[PDB]
Amino acid sequence: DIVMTQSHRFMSTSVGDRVSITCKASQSVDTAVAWYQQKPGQSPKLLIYWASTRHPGVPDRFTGSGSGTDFILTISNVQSEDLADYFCHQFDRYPLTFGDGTKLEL
Amino acid sequence: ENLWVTVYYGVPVWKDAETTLFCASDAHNVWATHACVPTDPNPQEIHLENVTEEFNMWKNNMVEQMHTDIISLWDQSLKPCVKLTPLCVTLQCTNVTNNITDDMRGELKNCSFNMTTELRDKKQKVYSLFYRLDVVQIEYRLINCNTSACTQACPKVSFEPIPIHYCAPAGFAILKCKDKKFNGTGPCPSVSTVQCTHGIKPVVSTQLLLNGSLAEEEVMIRSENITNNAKNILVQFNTPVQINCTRPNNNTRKSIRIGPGQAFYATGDIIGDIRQAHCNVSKATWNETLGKVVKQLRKHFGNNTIIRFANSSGGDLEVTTHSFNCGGEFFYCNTSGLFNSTWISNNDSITLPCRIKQIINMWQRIGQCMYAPPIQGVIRCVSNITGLILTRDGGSTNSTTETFRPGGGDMRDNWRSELYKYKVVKIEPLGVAPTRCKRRV
Amino acid sequence: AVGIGAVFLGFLGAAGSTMGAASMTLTVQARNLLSGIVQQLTVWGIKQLQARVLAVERYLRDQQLLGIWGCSGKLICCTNVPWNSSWSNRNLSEIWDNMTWLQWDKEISNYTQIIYGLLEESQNQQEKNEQDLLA
Amino acid sequence: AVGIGAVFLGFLGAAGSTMGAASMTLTVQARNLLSGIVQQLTVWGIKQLQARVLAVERYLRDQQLLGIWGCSGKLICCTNVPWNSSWSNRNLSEIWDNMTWLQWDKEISNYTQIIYGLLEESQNQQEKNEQDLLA
Amino acid sequence: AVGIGAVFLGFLGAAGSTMGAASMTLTVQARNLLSGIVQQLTVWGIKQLQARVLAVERYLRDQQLLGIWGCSGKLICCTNVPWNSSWSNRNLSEIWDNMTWLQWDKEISNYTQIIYGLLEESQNQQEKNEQDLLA
Amino acid sequence: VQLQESGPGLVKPSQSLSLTCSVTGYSITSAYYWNWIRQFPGKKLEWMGYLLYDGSTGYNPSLKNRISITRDTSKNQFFLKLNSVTPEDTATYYCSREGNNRSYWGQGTTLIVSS
Amino acid sequence: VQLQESGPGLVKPSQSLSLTCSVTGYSITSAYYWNWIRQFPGKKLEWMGYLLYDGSTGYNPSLKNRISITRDTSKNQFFLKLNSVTPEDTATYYCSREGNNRSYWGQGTTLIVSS
Amino acid sequence: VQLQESGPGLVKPSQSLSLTCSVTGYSITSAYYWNWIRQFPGKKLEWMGYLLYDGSTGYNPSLKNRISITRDTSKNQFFLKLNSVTPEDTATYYCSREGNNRSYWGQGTTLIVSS
Ligand SMILES: *[C@@H]1O[C@H](CO)[C@@H](O[C@@H]2O[C@H](CO)[C@@H](O[C@@H]3O[C@H](CO[C@H]4O[C@H](CO)[C@@H](O)[C@H](O)[C@@H]4O)[C@@H](O)[C@H](O[C@H]4O[C@H](CO)[C@@H](O)[C@H](O)[C@@H]4O)[C@@H]3O)[C@H](O)[C@H]2NC(C)=O)[C@H](O)[C@H]1NC(C)=O
Ligand SMILES: *[C@@H]1O[C@H](CO)[C@@H](O[C@@H]2O[C@H](CO)[C@@H](O[C@@H]3O[C@H](CO[C@H]4O[C@H](CO)[C@@H](O)[C@H](O[C@H]5O[C@H](CO)[C@@H](O)[C@H](O)[C@@H]5O)[C@@H]4O)[C@@H](O)[C@H](O)[C@@H]3O)[C@H](O)[C@H]2NC(C)=O)[C@H](O)[C@H]1NC(C)=O
Ligand SMILES: *[C@@H]1O[C@H](CO)[C@@H](O[C@@H]2O[C@H](CO)[C@@H](O[C@@H]3O[C@H](CO)[C@@H](O)[C@H](O[C@H]4O[C@H](CO)[C@@H](O)[C@H](O)[C@@H]4O)[C@@H]3O)[C@H](O)[C@H]2NC(C)=O)[C@H](O)[C@H]1NC(C)=O
Ligand SMILES: *[C@@H]1O[C@H](CO)[C@@H](O[C@@H]2O[C@H](CO)[C@@H](O[C@@H]3O[C@H](CO)[C@@H](O)[C@H](O)[C@@H]3O)[C@H](O)[C@H]2NC(C)=O)[C@H](O)[C@H]1NC(C)=O
Ligand SMILES: *[C@@H]1O[C@H](CO)[C@@H](O[C@@H]2O[C@H](CO)[C@@H](O)[C@H](O)[C@H]2NC(C)=O)[C@H](O)[C@H]1NC(C)=O
Ligand SMILES: *[C@@H]1O[C@H](CO)[C@@H](O[C@@H]2O[C@H](CO)[C@@H](O)[C@H](O)[C@H]2NC(C)=O)[C@H](O)[C@H]1NC(C)=O
Ligand SMILES: *[C@@H]1O[C@H](CO)[C@@H](O[C@@H]2O[C@H](CO)[C@@H](O)[C@H](O)[C@H]2NC(C)=O)[C@H](O)[C@H]1NC(C)=O
Ligand SMILES: *[C@@H]1O[C@H](CO)[C@@H](O[C@@H]2O[C@H](CO)[C@@H](O)[C@H](O)[C@H]2NC(C)=O)[C@H](O)[C@H]1NC(C)=O
Ligand SMILES: *[C@@H]1O[C@H](CO)[C@@H](O[C@@H]2O[C@H](CO)[C@@H](O)[C@H](O)[C@H]2NC(C)=O)[C@H](O)[C@H]1NC(C)=O
Ligand SMILES: *[C@@H]1O[C@H](CO)[C@@H](O)[C@H](O)[C@H]1NC(C)=O
Ligand SMILES: *[C@@H]1O[C@H](CO)[C@@H](O)[C@H](O)[C@H]1NC(C)=O
Ligand SMILES: *[C@@H]1O[C@H](CO)[C@@H](O)[C@H](O)[C@H]1NC(C)=O
Ligand SMILES: *[C@@H]1O[C@H](CO)[C@@H](O)[C@H](O)[C@H]1NC(C)=O
Ligand SMILES: *[C@@H]1O[C@H](CO)[C@@H](O)[C@H](O)[C@H]1NC(C)=O
Ligand SMILES: *[C@@H]1O[C@H](CO)[C@@H](O)[C@H](O)[C@H]1NC(C)=O
Ligand SMILES: *[C@@H]1O[C@H](CO)[C@@H](O)[C@H](O)[C@H]1NC(C)=O
Ligand SMILES: *[C@@H]1O[C@H](CO)[C@@H](O)[C@H](O)[C@H]1NC(C)=O
Ligand SMILES: *[C@@H]1O[C@H](CO)[C@@H](O)[C@H](O)[C@H]1NC(C)=O
Ligand SMILES: *[C@@H]1O[C@H](CO)[C@@H](O)[C@H](O)[C@H]1NC(C)=O
Ligand SMILES: *[C@@H]1O[C@H](CO)[C@@H](O)[C@H](O)[C@H]1NC(C)=O
Ligand SMILES: *[C@@H]1O[C@H](CO)[C@@H](O)[C@H](O)[C@H]1NC(C)=O
Ligand SMILES: *[C@@H]1O[C@H](CO)[C@@H](O)[C@H](O)[C@H]1NC(C)=O
Ligand SMILES: *[C@@H]1O[C@H](CO)[C@@H](O)[C@H](O)[C@H]1NC(C)=O
Ligand SMILES: *[C@@H]1O[C@H](CO)[C@@H](O)[C@H](O)[C@H]1NC(C)=O
Repeated sequence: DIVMTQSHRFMSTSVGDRVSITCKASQSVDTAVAWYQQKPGQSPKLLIYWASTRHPGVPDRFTGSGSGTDFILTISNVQSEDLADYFCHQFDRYPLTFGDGTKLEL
Repeated sequence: ENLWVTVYYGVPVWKDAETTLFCASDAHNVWATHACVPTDPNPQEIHLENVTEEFNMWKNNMVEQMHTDIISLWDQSLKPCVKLTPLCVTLQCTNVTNNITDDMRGELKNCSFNMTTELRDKKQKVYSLFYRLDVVQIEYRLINCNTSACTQACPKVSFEPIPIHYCAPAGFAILKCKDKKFNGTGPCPSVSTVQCTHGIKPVVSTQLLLNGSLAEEEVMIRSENITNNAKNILVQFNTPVQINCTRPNNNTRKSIRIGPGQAFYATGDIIGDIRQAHCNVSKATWNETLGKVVKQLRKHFGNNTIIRFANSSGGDLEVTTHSFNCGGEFFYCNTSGLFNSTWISNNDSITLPCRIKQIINMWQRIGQCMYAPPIQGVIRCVSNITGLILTRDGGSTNSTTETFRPGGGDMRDNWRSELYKYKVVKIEPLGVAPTRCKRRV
Repeated sequence: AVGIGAVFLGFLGAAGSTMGAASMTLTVQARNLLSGIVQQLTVWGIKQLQARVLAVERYLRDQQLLGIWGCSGKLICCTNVPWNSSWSNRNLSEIWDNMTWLQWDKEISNYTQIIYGLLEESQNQQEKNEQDLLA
Repeated sequence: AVGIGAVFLGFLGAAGSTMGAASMTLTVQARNLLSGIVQQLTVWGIKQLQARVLAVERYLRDQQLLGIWGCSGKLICCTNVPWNSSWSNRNLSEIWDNMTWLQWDKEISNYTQIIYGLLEESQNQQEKNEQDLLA
Repeated sequence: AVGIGAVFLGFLGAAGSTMGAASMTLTVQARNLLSGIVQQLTVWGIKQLQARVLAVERYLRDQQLLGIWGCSGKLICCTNVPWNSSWSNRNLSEIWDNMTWLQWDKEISNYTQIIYGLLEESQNQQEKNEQDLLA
Repeated sequence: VQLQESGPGLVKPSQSLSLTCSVTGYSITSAYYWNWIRQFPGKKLEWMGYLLYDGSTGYNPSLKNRISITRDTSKNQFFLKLNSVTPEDTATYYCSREGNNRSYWGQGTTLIVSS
Repeated sequence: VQLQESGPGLVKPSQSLSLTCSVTGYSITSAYYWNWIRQFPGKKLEWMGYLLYDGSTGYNPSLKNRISITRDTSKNQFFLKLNSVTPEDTATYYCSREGNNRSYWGQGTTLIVSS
Repeated sequence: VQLQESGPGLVKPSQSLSLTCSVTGYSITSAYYWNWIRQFPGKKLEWMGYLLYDGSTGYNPSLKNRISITRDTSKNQFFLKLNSVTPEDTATYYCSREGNNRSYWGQGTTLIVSS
């Protein structure tokens, strides 16, 4: 039971500001961490794999980093299309576990 | 100490070979006819890393197999129904004067003949409307009475394009790659493997490609040896141009029996006004996509050269005019109104007049006919222009004022725009390898 | 290594990997050598039958050639015949961990006829020696 | 036991016999998977060719799969794959000599895939273990 | 052993040879059972397909009985079945070197079905005896 | 691949909930993981369990023995059964496809657990 | 199955007796036992010998070496030869097929051994 | 098989001798051993060398590097070249077929080495 704890739930931001989301793992297991993006009325979409690399089609403004128990996702130069829910997860051993999720507000 | 040779079976080793292909279609017709095995629509696209495989067009036999494949499919659907042996009768044609325009004066002929009825000892007088491209003077006769007898096209079937998938038996594989800057023949750095392809439209054209696959990022000028002028230049679009082709005529179809159980459909009397069949493309997006093409035409030539566009060289009606298969009746369209451009260094529609032919000559063999029956109502078509075919001209002096012209006439180039990614390979599973063994006696 | 990170390589997936990485995936490659047309007019009447018997005869020729060498029924079989080093003067460290089977074939494609013919003469010799010793 | 009391067992004659009694009937079943049309135009020409290839490649499908498990050339073989208590909660005395093969396959028809996948993985596990001890 | 004494046996070249000399020649007579049509309409859509699938079925028929007897994949298989002396009253020295194999097959043509069926009756017993000693 | 959930949209408490996921475009006997995931009111996701192509079953321990997941390979469908339902199990139920950094979800269906 | 006996109805003493059994409706190379049985005057039966499906042989010892039994598998026929005949061997000769609790007899043929 | 020798019948000393053997009725690329043998005045035979179907060459060591033997597989011909000739090399040159306890010879041709 690896527990994935996210910092807070709702944070207000403005267009053009850097925003950073954080996730704290109960153990320091690996660097195999993924972020998913979920817009309202849509299914979640995989965004980052292995914590630092970008998926095809993902815009360059999305970056991620961290190791151990600390992993930071950074959004830079926020546009309207980044309104969504974001979730940290681990993909090392079963059971699968989800974050509580963070909702962005503009 | 010394390594001894072993045998490894089933290891992936490829070999460039050619084998027969196999159709696959999703859920009568003229291509499928409920004969192709309905494949499971799961393209196993396993991306392969650190694999560089050399592709080669213009030597690929898939486009030679595909051209041979649907020629036999065209003749298969024309055999079990009626032909038109008794239409070679001397005609009595006169000009149509019922609400005609000044430009189409003489296009339609009102012809009557003595075609036989269902009883072999009686005859009937049947009148019909024939276009001027299907009758010649002797008062008139059909244009193919000195050529072989012709079929009826049997209007229970349709000519609507249906996606068709080609893939090999067990022990073979199909390799495709998704490079955005992919040329004609070269090593491609993103080779993947798939069971077989996506939907391929068998739609027919001679000058402009319709309903093809769009380019990935930019317009690619994809052709072989370019100092030669005898080889065509294939252009693939990334942003399509919407083309509307229609005919507002109120055509009436008359069913006349030629014999026992053998019907024949001909054009009856017209209702309303006689107008041409016009094709519309917007002048904004066509000028936008012409500049995007000549921007990529300047990579293989000089920067200060002058690129000019001209119409076709003329001659036969198959190659010179635009030909396509929308609406069930064939359009042969004059296309001189799209190439009024001169490109040097540094209002929402275009009208195109068209001619409609009923006696249709398909691929360059002369012994086959095609008689499209008349269709009730008004034909309305919404298609996309997703390609071009250009043929260069010789006699260029000092590599200046070099122009591009359309042409071709070979129908194999239509499917090279769709099969430019796929190739067939043969799996060789048997192989050897040295490591540390000793066979236990 | 679970969920989306699990191994689901499938057919022809190890064609870009190394020597030792591709040696564990010989089962999945030979699985697709017979099936695929398991679910079912002149056209594609002769084409369908010529499609299968051409594929069957190649699979039987590989198994019969394996059965001549005495490696029938095995996926990784190894014999005890020596080979001359002039074909490749490379040690195991420089071959079995850093190169792909695709570029390996072109370097020994000159000598496949020689190295195959040395195997039936090798295999028949133990059977000759088995007949002398056990009688 | 002889004469009219002699038993020749026919073909498919062990359908109602028990699983223990059918352990010696394996030979007569396998010999009828290829023959039948040994003695000899669109109708009845393609109908034999479609059936002849289908009767061959299904036999090769069940024979190649035997060779992946290491059971090539044998009729009654047995591997080191541990079948577990969840699949069938019965002892060997409650399976062999009190019921037949026909409805035994119905309870295992859900678990046919899980059985087949572990056997081909276990054979490749012991191929590399043979490589370590031999070197 | 050279010049006129060299070996250029080819296919079926040991047909009139003695059985000791022809015992070395079983390798070359196996590969020409499936090949020959390796490289490529009513006529010959049946005349070619009917003979190609017949060569497959005759090859798998010979291999399958070689698998029922328990020693498939072996060119020279010698099992553990005693033979009756009534079929041939000739010793080892009067069989292997004085007469050609062609006329020998006619001598045992009548007694083929007795000896072809006794092999698998002692092989299912062999596999049953292997199961008892293993567990 | 396309996934489509189906089943009754109203289930009485303490009774059993059954849903069907109809899969098209891919074979359930070949690869990857086949999951059921639900979304509660308030946009929270909880993983219930999965399936494999070989028929192996795994479940979230928090659901105890309340879940059996089963399939029909002839119809290329797999099934959810949920015993002993409560109104706090009301949620939108998705059947989703995961692996090789691919992720496809059905459109989902709504179910309300009330009497 | 149908069995039909044929051959000469008169044989001279000390000469050889040959009979043919023509079999139709079943193949002699597949299964069961293929027998010759004769019935003497006075309704007495004596078994002479049998055949296995694989062409094995066996004979009643009372007939010593007087009997060879043979077959032709191309014509699906099997054959009786009886050496050194005597007039007390005069009888009606049947060819019969027996096994699996199925016994079938031919119609029989008559033979007289006299000079 | 038939073998026929051809070439110039007179060669000047120190120059090169070339002869052609034309083979018909059998292919030299799947085959036996093909030899050149000559007969001196006084009827003595000396073997010069052979060829194999795989292109390997063999020569009598006594002839040093004086002889190259070559072939044209399109025309099914093989060739003798003899450098640095002397009048003691005058002889009747045969091209020969030997193998499998079979031996076939051409008719031969005469050559004189003189000025
Ligand atoms: C296409 O080609 C590329 C590059 O050639 C392959 O990518 C890797 O290639 C290397 C070179 O052989 C493989 O070697 C591995 O090196 C590891 C340490 O090196 C660094 O690895 C990464 C950077 O690649 C760093 O994050 C890391 O900190 C190291 O600095 C070794 O640790 C590996 O050994 C074992 O590692 C773990 C231990 O459990 C296992 O998971 C591994 O499988 C391995 O057994 C190894 O020697 C490396 O494997 C390649 N990467 C991957 C992901 O495979 C591509 O793989 C190749 N494409 C394909 C399809 O093969
Ligand atoms: C390139 O591709 C495009 C689109 O893929 C092709 O455009 C289509 O062309 C076909 C024939 O070439 C047209 O089919 C004709 O449609 C006529 C009018 O259809 C109306 O009436 C129908 C009967 O009452 C009615 O069903 C239909 O509704 C829907 O039906 C279609 C299925 O039949 C469906 O796909 C459409 O979405 C449509 O909304 C219409 O109300 C009809 O009278 C003809 O008998 C014939 O069926 C298509 O309509 C064209 N598509 C569109 C969107 O207009 C184009 O031809 C291709 N290019 C070439 C060169 O072939
Ligand atoms: C001819 O050119 C035109 C453009 O000039 C091109 O337009 C296509 O129009 C159709 C119909 O409007 C589009 O089809 C749909 O568009 C929606 C967006 O409105 C997409 O989301 C759809 O894609 C998926 O939608 C669902 C979500 O996954 C799926 O359930 C569904 O099955 C689809 O997979 C759907 O495509 C189409 O998008 C455009 N094309 C483009 C590139 O925008 C038309 O395709 C051209 N015709 C031909 C024959 O090439
Ligand atoms: C047809 O019959 C003749 C016999 O009259 C065969 O001649 C035989 O040829 C073989 C060639 O291998 C001889 O075997 C050799 O024997 C010597 C010992 O003498 C041994 O050292 C060699 O290694 C080799 O085994 C054999 O002796 C000879 N027979 C006799 C009686 O001398 C001829 O080959 C037959 N044709 C065939 C088989 O095609
Ligand atoms: C081509 O014909 C269509 C047929 O109506 C024209 O109208 C468009 O139709 C599509 C749907 O088929 C709509 O999405 C567009 O909004 C319609 N356009 C307009 C302006 O209403 C279309 O305009 C024609 N295009 C050209 C270039 O002539
Ligand atoms: C194709 O374009 C032509 C010209 O742009 C269109 O012709 C017009 O038709 C309307 C009637 O619907 C007339 O009121 C206009 O006067 C015509 N234009 C001209 C310049 O005369 C034609 O309708 C278009 N066809 C389609 C299918 O879009
Ligand atoms: C292509 O354009 C040329 C003009 O460059 C056309 O040639 C004209 O042909 C007509 C009769 O066919 C003559 O009366 C004109 O004098 C020609 N023009 C010139 C400048 O000489 C040619 O017809 C066009 N072809 C098509 C198919 O439209
Ligand atoms: C295609 O259309 C163009 C113009 O719509 C035709 O070109 C005209 O040809 C006549 C013939 O003498 C000239 O008088 C005109 O000046 C030309 N117009 C233009 C704009 O060039 C052309 O002939 C047509 N082609 C066919 C085959 O009908
Ligand atoms: C069909 O089932 C019956 C069950 O009554 C079998 O009869 C048994 O046969 C075995 C030996 O064949 C005896 O040892 C038992 O005593 C029999 N009776 C029982 C079990 O009650 C019969 O053999 C079965 N048929 C076949 C062909 O196996
Ligand atoms: C009929 O049309 C043709 C076509 O140009 C023309 O030559 C002829 O003069 C016309 N006849 C009449 C009577 O209008
Ligand atoms: C064609 O001729 C027939 C003959 O009577 C006539 O009825 C018909 O109206 C004519 N068609 C036209 C368009 O004038
Ligand atoms: C058709 O036949 C009638 C018969 O009376 C004749 O008058 C008429 O001229 C014929 N027309 C043609 C075109 O042959
Ligand atoms: C048939 O007649 C037309 C009309 O002139 C001509 O163009 C064509 O070449 C002729 N074809 C043959 C095969 O004679
Ligand atoms: C791609 O185009 C041709 C096609 O083979 C090739 O010769 C050339 O080197 C490639 N690259 C460029 C930049 O044209
Ligand atoms: C074709 O390519 C060759 C280079 O392979 C070049 O020399 C030649 O000029 C090109 N054009 C023609 C017409 O041969
Ligand atoms: C054309 O006229 C016919 C004749 O009545 C009619 O049925 C048809 O609907 C008309 N078409 C249009 C588009 O008005
Ligand atoms: C088409 O584009 C060219 C490129 O600048 C421009 O000169 C020309 O005026 C444009 N034509 C129209 C009709 O807009
Ligand atoms: C033509 O211009 C482009 C930039 O638009 C430049 O990259 C290219 O090098 C130029 N061509 C030559 C031959 O200088
Ligand atoms: C194309 O249009 C321009 C615009 O006036 C005209 O000058 C030119 O002659 C036209 N060319 C053709 C071939 O119609
Ligand atoms: C060395 O290689 C040659 C290949 O030309 C081969 O004939 C020979 O047998 C080899 N020697 C050894 C000792 O393997
Ligand atoms: C073997 O032959 C091929 C083709 O003749 C040649 O490309 C290759 O270089 C040869 N191998 C070696 C080691 O030279
Ligand atoms: C099923 O078998 C596996 C090993 O094959 C074992 O680990 C597992 O515990 C078994 N299942 C149960 C419920 O015991
Ligand atoms: C074998 O059978 C044939 C015909 O069935 C017979 O002529 C021959 O004598 C028999 N041979 C022996 C040894 O019995
Ligand atoms: C096997 O599967 C079927 C359908 O999936 C199911 O009805 C049956 O209960 C299952 N059997 C067992 C023992 O679980």
